[PDB]
Amino acid sequence: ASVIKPEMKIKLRMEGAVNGHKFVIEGEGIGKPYEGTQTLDLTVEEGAPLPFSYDILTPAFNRAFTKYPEDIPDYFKQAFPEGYSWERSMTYEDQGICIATSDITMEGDCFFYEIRFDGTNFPPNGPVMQKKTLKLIDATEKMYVEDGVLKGDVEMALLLEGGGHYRCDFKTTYKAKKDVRLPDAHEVDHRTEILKHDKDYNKVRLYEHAEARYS
Repeated sequence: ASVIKPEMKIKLRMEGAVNGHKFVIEGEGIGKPYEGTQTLDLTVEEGAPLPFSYDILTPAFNRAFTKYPEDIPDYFKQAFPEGYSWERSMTYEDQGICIATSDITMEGDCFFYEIRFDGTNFPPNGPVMQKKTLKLIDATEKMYVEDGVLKGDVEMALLLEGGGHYRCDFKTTYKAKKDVRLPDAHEVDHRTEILKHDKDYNKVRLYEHAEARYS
């Protein structure tokens, strides 16, 4: 949508709690919506230092930053300037669970996210609470229309120290704030990388590259 410029700024605030630990993280960044790329600088403002793996947070920190082919309707870019929200359930293989939501709006050349993140039931000696995850493994999200909105299903894994995979299934519901042309079922490939961080991850620079396709 012509309101989506080739370069868009980002500002965000996340409030949440994981296994009883409350925290607030804010972020500023910039990305290229039509290239599917974005970089965020994230700062823990309350609850530092986080006692849990930062990798459970990174997909919560905007599918407007997805390269969409012209023959797949772009649910996310169509939704602006009004915007959209998303709601996400995440279930980890050791029964840790998370619920995250985001309300995404836009003013001028900047997106604004209001993010909520809640997680619980992580085993206190498991890889999340012991910060034993290395990264998110590249994953594919299956997008499909249901109940008049776009949904995405993901079976992905975090890489653990020692090479094990730590599996998480999540399901996201994406809700445009106005009617848009709904796409047929498709896929979004994600690559997610923490580019840099300070010692306690109070400061994190986070990158994503995402592209939509069929098959």
